[PDB]
Amino acid sequence: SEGNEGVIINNFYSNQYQNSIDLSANATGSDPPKTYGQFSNLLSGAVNAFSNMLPLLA
Amino acid sequence: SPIPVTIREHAGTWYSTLPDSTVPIYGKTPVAPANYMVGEYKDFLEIAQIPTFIGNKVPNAVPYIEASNTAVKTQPLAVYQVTLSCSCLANTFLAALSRNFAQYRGSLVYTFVFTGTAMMKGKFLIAYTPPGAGKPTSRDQAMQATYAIWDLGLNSSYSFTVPFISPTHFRMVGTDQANITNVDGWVTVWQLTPLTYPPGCPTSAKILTMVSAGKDFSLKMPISPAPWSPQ
Amino acid sequence: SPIPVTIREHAGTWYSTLPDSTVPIYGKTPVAPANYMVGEYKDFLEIAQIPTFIGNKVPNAVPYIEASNTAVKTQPLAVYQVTLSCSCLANTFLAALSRNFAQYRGSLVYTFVFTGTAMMKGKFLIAYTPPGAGKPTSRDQAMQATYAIWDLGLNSSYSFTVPFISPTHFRMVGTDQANITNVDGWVTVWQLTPLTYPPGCPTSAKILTMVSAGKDFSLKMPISPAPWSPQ
Amino acid sequence: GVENAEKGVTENTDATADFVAQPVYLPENQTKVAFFYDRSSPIGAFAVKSGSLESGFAPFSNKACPNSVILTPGPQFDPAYDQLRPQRLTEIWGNGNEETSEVFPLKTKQDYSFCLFSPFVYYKCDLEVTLSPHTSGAHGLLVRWCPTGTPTKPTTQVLHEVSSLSEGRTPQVYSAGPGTSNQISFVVPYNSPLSVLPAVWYNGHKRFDNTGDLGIAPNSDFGTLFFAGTKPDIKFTVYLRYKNMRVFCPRPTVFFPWPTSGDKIDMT
Amino acid sequence: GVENAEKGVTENTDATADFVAQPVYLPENQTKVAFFYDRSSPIGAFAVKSGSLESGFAPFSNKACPNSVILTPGPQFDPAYDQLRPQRLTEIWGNGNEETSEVFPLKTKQDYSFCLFSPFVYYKCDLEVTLSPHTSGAHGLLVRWCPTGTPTKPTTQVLHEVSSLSEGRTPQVYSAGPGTSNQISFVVPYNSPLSVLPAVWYNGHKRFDNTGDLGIAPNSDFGTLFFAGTKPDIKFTVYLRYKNMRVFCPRPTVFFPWPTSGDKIDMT
Repeated sequence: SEGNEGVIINNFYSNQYQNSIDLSANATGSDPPKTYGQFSNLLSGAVNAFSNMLPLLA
Repeated sequence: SPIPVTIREHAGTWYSTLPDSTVPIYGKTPVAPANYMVGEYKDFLEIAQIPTFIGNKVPNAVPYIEASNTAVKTQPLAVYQVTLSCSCLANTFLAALSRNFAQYRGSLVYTFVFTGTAMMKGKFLIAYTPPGAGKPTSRDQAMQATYAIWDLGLNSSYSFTVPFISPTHFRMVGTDQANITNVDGWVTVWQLTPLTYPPGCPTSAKILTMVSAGKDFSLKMPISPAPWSPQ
Repeated sequence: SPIPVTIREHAGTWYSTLPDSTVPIYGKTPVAPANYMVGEYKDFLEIAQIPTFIGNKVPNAVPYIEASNTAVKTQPLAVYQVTLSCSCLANTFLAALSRNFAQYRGSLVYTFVFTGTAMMKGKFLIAYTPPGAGKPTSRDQAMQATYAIWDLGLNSSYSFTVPFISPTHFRMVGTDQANITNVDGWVTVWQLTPLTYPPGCPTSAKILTMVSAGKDFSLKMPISPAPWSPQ
Repeated sequence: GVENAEKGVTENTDATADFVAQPVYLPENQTKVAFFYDRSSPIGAFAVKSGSLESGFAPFSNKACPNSVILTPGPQFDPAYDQLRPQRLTEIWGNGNEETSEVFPLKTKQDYSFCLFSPFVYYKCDLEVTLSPHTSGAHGLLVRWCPTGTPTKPTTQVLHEVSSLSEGRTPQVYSAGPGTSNQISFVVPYNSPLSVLPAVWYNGHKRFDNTGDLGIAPNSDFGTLFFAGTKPDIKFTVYLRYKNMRVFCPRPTVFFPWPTSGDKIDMT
Repeated sequence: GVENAEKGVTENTDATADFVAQPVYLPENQTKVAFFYDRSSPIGAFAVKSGSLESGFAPFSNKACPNSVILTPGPQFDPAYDQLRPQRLTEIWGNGNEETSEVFPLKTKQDYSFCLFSPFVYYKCDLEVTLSPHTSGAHGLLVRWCPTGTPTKPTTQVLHEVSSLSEGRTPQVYSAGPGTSNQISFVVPYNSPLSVLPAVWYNGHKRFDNTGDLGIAPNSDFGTLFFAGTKPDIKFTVYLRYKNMRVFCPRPTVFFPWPTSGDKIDMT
């Protein structure tokens, strides 16, 4: 059930603050999101296709 | 635009049991998943129903009573006062649970497990006597109140329920002082017929005694018993 | 019409981490546009993934280990305890980040960059040993746990991930005292085959060692480490 | 009703099974576990050391009224090192330690009520803490709360003239003014790395070395509290309140002494 | 996984790449930058001069507990001119200045925690300030806040018998009564003319003359605070809280000393 609290008013602090956050873990693991934000260093020119090419060795 | 307030006289008090919450200082903290967990209960009533052992022969307590090969109508095998304070119940979960509340209501269940030989035979008279005229002094007087006859045979135990008979809707859990000739009556156990046996068999047997709450049983108003030390 | 209030016992306290704001004294202040700005991040996890250098041979730390022309199964090239407290990790961003939190979870990534000659050849056995039976003492014992064989060739580095193997969902970041024979196990690096080379080439090479968080890695509950002075 | 208790389970009845009766049920909600522990109870008296408000913290106790406290309902202290940081114990220490001594009042710090009645093996909850100064005059109190398993040696003063408790980004609370109500209240989250906490005993060691000492599971508390303040002569009581309590696996409670007296008890 | 770190970028994995495993992700939000700095930490202890409430202000310090403070997490003070208006510094001064001296507690004023951990080159934020008197008795405090780059010499008393701090239309805050909680709180906006602020170092001079002194970029703070009050004997702590923090360009943090001891650390 619930405890000993019987106030009519909506809790002034939201729940994620008033209480701990119950989480549940699934047995088989979970995939991290793909990206944690948009910060990134980028590697360009990695590959090919296009230059002063095919004078270039085989 | 600042809002006007009237400060109540009780400004600044702290109430140990306030129906409200306080200031959170470390929000957004996720917990460690505990979802694999089992065995949880949510109401004490959920487990108050499990029988635990009544202590006989206090303070040299044993979890049983002994039936003999003689039926003296004048001699009870046991006499329990129906009080959640009986020194008899002092260590049952019922009593340990109950001591944290002010009042109770409902059925009490006394369970007897016969532990003698399969070859033994016998009959017991278990009675509940409401208060008013004192405790019964012979099986003949007990037999005048609520009672059951327990016959020994294939089935090992007997569950006796003492009916809640009371003027008030609830009864106080604990005693202030000691409760006289009062309390709420008595559970007395008597032999109707003696334990009988064949040659080659012991002439007395132990009967395990336990107590539990009935489906009826209720408790209300949480408090704290007088503090004690187990030693 | 003034509203009646009940003052709580905690009246007047200041909470360093209160989930709330205070009084603004200089409103309607427009800022200097900073919209040309680049390089912003929003979560530490965003950069905890970038490998930084592990210190070898403390306190005469060097960012690398040395492979030789001999494979002694009895001699690890390195042994790291898997603790975000290892003096080994003390100056990695992972460790510097982690020291501001109470617990972590997830994958740790040990990256090795071979820096020897192109003419050299060799194979390493990198193993992760969970706790319980102590640290392995020979490549033969390490080989009994989680491990990978790293072959030298065109591709310069090797990224070894130590799997999060733990009874609890999370692990404590820092050590209180020192953690024994405990901690969470060990990463040991061994030679499988010796570094081989042709005539005219050095007979040992440096292997750069770095550490980072895996995509799995998480940290929780911000605190402050014990204060220190870099000098 | 005839029954067979050997099965390990016994059918529950009311007076209705064997006699001519009626069930007598009436609803109540005070027996729910959450409701029962959702009230404050004290764990002991504490003290602040002189001029702690402006210097390095150091373990110390006034009359076995220390300086810091571990947030846990279980026993802790050990009056023999009243001047050392407190620790969790596996037994409660009486008031005296020799025959002629007394059990109450206890010397260690614990939630005696919780100890006396906790019929469960494991539990999970949030902790509401109340600090109550034993004075109705001004009182200044600085508190530092450290999550379980984090640094608990708030010993180095880093800022000239500032308590070492008052350092960092670790939660610190401070009440001190002529118009306060002197008391402090707040609720802390659940920070053990453990999924659920041992309520009475934990049958295992601290290291895999099995340097044998069973009883307590590591990091199974709610953290440590450090105090600094201005009335080094006033003691304050610390109270715990279990917010949204959950318990698992019923188990036995503390033994109650046989009345080598009557056929009933009472009070005290 | 085979890789090539020379590219300057390394593919991230989980145990899943090389072995038979599963990812073990679980969400949390305490690692966001804004959340991390959105908590108060102290920068030092300050003092008020006698009878400043009714006279001309003048720089002064009590025990290297000055009179005014620059709102910045970086070092400032310079204990050698404890009687001069404080200034931002490019180094932190130990407690003593000779061998036999001590590093803690530091003499300069700074957010040591911010200093110890700020892995970014630039940042922007609003500043929440808390003034906490080290006393639980009445305390009167007058504060003058001047935006960065504005007049900071609140030296001329213009009104007979009124503090010179208490002059003009510049924000002034004052708490002083028998029923206050003694502490003061408020948040100031971001007033640097700069778009974003250097968090650690700024590689440039103050004038185009290149009268060479690199380190700090001009007007890169949140302003100056001046204090006047009634308890010239009570010191107060000043705390900073970064409201809606934004950081740009990761960079290295402060060096941590090699344990010329174990293979792990601890606390303190």
